[PDB]
Parts: sequence; structure tokens; C-alpha cells
Amino acid sequence: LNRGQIIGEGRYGFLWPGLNVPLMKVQTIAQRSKEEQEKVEADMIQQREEWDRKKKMKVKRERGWSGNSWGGISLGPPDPGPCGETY
Amino acid sequence: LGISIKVHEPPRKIERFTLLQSVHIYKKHRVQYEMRTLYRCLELEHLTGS
Amino acid sequence: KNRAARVRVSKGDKPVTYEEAHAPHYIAHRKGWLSLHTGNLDGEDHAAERTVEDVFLRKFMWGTFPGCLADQLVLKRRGNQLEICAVVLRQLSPHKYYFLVGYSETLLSYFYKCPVRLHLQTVPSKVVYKYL
Amino acid sequence: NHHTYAELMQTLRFLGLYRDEHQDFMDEQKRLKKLRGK
Amino acid sequence: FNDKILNEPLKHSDFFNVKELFSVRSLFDARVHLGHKAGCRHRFMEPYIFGSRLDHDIIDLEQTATHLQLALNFTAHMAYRKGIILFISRNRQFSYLIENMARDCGEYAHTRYFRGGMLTNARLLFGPTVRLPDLIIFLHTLNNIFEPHVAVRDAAKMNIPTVGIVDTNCNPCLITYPVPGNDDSPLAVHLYCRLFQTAITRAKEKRQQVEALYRLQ
RNA sequence: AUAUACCGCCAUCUUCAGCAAACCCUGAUGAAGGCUACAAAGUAAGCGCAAGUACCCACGUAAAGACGUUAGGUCAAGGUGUAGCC
Ligand SMILES: [Mg+2]
Ligand SMILES: [Mg+2]
Ligand SMILES: [Mg+2]
Ligand SMILES: [Mg+2]
Ligand SMILES: [Mg+2]
Ligand SMILES: [Zn+2]
Repeated sequence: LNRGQIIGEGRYGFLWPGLNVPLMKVQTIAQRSKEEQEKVEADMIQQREEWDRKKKMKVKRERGWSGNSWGGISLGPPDPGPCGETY
Repeated sequence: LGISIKVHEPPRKIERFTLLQSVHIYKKHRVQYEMRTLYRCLELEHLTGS
Repeated sequence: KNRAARVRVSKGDKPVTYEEAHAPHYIAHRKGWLSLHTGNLDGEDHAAERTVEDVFLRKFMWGTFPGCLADQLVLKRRGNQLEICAVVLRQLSPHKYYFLVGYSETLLSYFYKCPVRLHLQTVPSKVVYKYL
Repeated sequence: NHHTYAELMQTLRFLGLYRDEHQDFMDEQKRLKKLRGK
Repeated sequence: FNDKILNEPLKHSDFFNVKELFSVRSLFDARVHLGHKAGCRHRFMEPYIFGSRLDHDIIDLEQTATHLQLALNFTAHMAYRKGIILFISRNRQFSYLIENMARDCGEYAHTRYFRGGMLTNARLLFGPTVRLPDLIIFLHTLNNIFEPHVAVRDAAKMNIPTVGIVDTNCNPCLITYPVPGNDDSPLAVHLYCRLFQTAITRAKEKRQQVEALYRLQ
């Protein structure tokens, strides 16, 4: 939920010198236009939807003997020894 | 600064008051909070106003 | 089974700090009161306003310094003066910090008619007391 | 007061200084209700 | 590359000349040949049992001499290769002597309660990097309870070789060098600890001599 | 509207002492089990009992009491999923 909301972002589209702009160079309290906020808002909704469709991305699970059954599922090559002995 | 003082400690007061543990029934199960106040008396004898 | 400030022991991957590893039967024993004001002593007035004011600061500070508080806060009061001890992770840029410092310093002072002084302390990670 | 305590935080969310998580959660779940229902 | 002396006694036979340390006359007065009652006899020890006189096993000492001559060769080689020789017993009669015979040489003993998973779970019982022992001498392969010792299973498990004084009661099948005979007489274990000290104390000084010579060359 | 979606707070067995991650072993490598100090396979961080702490002490009384059971109690402390009305 709290991943794309940067701490510069506001619904009332405003700008600050310390954050949300490239730092200290413009050093005045500016706001966006309503017609500039209309693009950043729909862009953020689009990127949320991008992250949602990446969440709804079907993984290619290999098939051991069946679907929905741990048949010939190959797990990883096993864990090392804590002093060597890679496998 | 040269002031003839004396220090003693008056008795301490605890105000222990009670309230319900649950939100509903089980009135027979309370929980009690106490507030301590510790005093210190700091007499200062024979000094100028300033 | 009382459930007040207990974090419930579940699995060995729960890292907790010192203040929340302890149940509320330890507050004078192994902990300390995080807010420090004179309102609770007896007899003395004006208790309620300062507790509501203090619960406002903890909701305010956990939002405006987002995702970077390690612990809860400490509020100290010395008369017409109140200071805030806060431990903050070293994740955000110090420029971004120093903006939100003075913004808080003047906004909360103009809100509560009192010269506040928020004094932070950096930490790399959240300090772990008990791996439950 | 509870009006100055509320309108200040609402306008500070709008300006972008206060990040109220409960209002972050609530209207997003309202959007998820309005995507299907409503 | 010092790998000449790592293989030079391997080409020899009786490199340390250990056959001078004992004789079958030296075992007979040590009363190695005595055994338990014939009803108290393990089935797998009848290869080494000579016969039975008056319901008493006598161990075939010309077959024990062959076993012990190779067992002493094995422990002398394992002590010349600067390895770890561990002395396991559970008899409680000679546990003072056995810790003495480990402390006289530079090796280790264990004559008390064998904690469970001492050799198999060493990575967790001790720190996670431990040189596990690589030769185990069983002086009494039974417990105080007349059952085979758990370490003769666990050292066979951990792929480390065991020599051991097998008696007429006890299982020889995991003992990689069984040394048949008595173990329950004090003269037996006094000859055994002296023999197992003398076969390894020769080996340590023979390690020192040949390595000092191949520093001289 | 649902405490049979929940958080939050507690009741209870609790006038209990256990619960247990990560290993190791035995059961022909089955569900499982792991006890014998003149000791035969158990080792165990962590939590709890315990110890400390409060009141008048070292005692007592409080406090504490895990993991679980009873889908125990509460959408009416507050918030909140879902369903509903506008
Ligand atoms: Mg299928
Ligand atoms: Mg209770
Ligand atoms: Mg009680
Ligand atoms: Mg206790
Ligand atoms: Mg019910
Ligand atoms: Zn014997």
C-alpha cells in the first residue's frame, strides 16, 4: 500500500524546496496546475495497475507427475555445510 | 551561595484507583492503577529577596 | 489471558525493541513512561489537555516522518518548553530530514503556543531486544 | 476542538506533509468497492 | 610437498617394529585368554573362541595375536599421521587408569556417560567447526549394562575406524579391528593400556625424527 | 446484519508447568517415540513456571501465568473485512 506514495506527494499538487524537487535549485513554494496534476495522478494510478498486473502474473510451475501434486517436483540442490561441502 | 538550609522528606502519597479489565462483562476481574507522588522539603532560612 | 502490551511469542523471526518486549506490569519496573509531564501529580490541574496533546504528537510524528521511526517517541516537558526524543533510521536523505525538522519545529510551536525542540537520534536498523 | 485537529491533518495529507495511514487504507478499499460493486 | 613420508611407511610392513612389544607368552600371564561362561557367549565370537573348558571360553590366542598385531599397526599408523586417537570405556573399574593413559600420551579419553549424539551431532554439540575424531579405541565395548556400546554404532556411522577389545559377550561386527580376549581382569587392561601407549608413543617420536630429517634434507 | 471474517480487551483450565524452533537417534527410515547418575540417545536457543520486583522483610498478599481448549464474550468502547441502506 505504502510503496509509491513518496513523502513529496500531495493531492493538492504542491512543491517544496527540501524534497519533491531536485534539491535547492527552484527555491520557492510552487504548485502544479490542475492540468498538470491531471497527468501525474492518472500516471500513478497506471503504475499501481502495473504493479497489480505484475501481482496477477501466472508463474510457470513445472509439472511433477500431476498438477496439484508434489510428484516428481525437483527441489533445489541441497543446502551447504556451514564449513564447505557444496552439493 | 551561602544560605542556611535544611532538607527533609515529607510522607509519600499514592492514589490507587481501580477500573474494569474487560470491555464487557467479567466485572469480577479488575485492574488497578496507582499514581505515586514523592515529596521533598527544601527549607531556605534567612535570605534576601533578590 | 491478558493481552495488553504483550507481543505474542509466535516464531523465532520476530525482532522486537526494548519498549515493546515488556508487558505493562513492568513500566516502573523495567521501562519508563514515554511522556513526561507534571499533570498526573496530586493535586494538580490541567491533566487532560496535555495527554490529548501528547496523543496528538504521536499520531502526527508517525505520519509526517513516514516509515522511518524505529521506536515510539519520548516527550519531555519543562514548563513552557517541550522536546521530542525520536530515533530515526538512516534511510531517508538528511536533506529531506532537515526540511521536516524545521517544518515540525515551527508548525507544532505555532499549534501548541510552546517552543518545541525535536531532537533526533539516528540508527541504522531497528534495535532488536528479543528474537521471539 | 476536533475540527482544527481534523481539517489540519486532512489539508496536510492534501498538501503532502502528513501521511495518515488510516485514510490511506480507507479510501483505497473504497476504490476497490467501487471497482466491482458499485 | 612433504608427501614422501606420508606414503613411505605405507610401503613398509611393520614400520614401527611393534611386534617386539609383546608375545603370546606376555598375553597368557596377562590372562587375556580367559572368557565368560559358555552360556554367556555371543554367537559371532566363536571364530575366535579356541574351545571351552568347564563352561569357560578360552580365546584362541594365536588368532588374537594376528588381530592385535594389525590393530597395533593401525593405531601406530594413525598416531604417526598426527591423528586423533580417542579412548572409550564404560567399566568404572579402570576409568582412573584410562584417563591416566590418555594423559600420559597426547591423546584423549572418554570413560563416562556417553551423551547422545556426541559423534553424530558434533556440529551442534560443539562449535560448528570441530575436527571429529578419526580413531576410536574401545577398551570395553559393553556398557555397565551388558549391551553393545552405542559408540560402536555411532563411530561406524560417522565413517571413522574403531579398534577394540572384543570379549566373549560382545558384538564384533562393527569393530573394524576386533582384538579378542579378556578385558575384565585388571592385568588385561594394564597390559592393554601399556601396549596402546607404547604403540603410539613410538609413533609420535617417529613422526618427529623423520620430519626433522626431511627438514635436514 | 454477521464476535462463525477480525483487530482491540478479557474470561476459563490457571489453586497449571509446560510449550517449543534448529539438529541427532531409534522404530527393517510407518503414524510416532527419545525415560534409568553405580545412567542404555538425546542436545537444545526462545517463551512460561522459577528468580528478581511492589506493599511491611527473607514470609505472605498482589502482580504474573506461555502454548492451547470452549468458533467462550463484545461489530453497542472505538476501528475494520464482507453484505446492506442512502
Ligand atoms: Mg491440473
Ligand atoms: Mg486476570
Ligand atoms: Mg490475580
Ligand atoms: Mg513468576
Ligand atoms: Mg458464539
Ligand atoms: Zn568383558
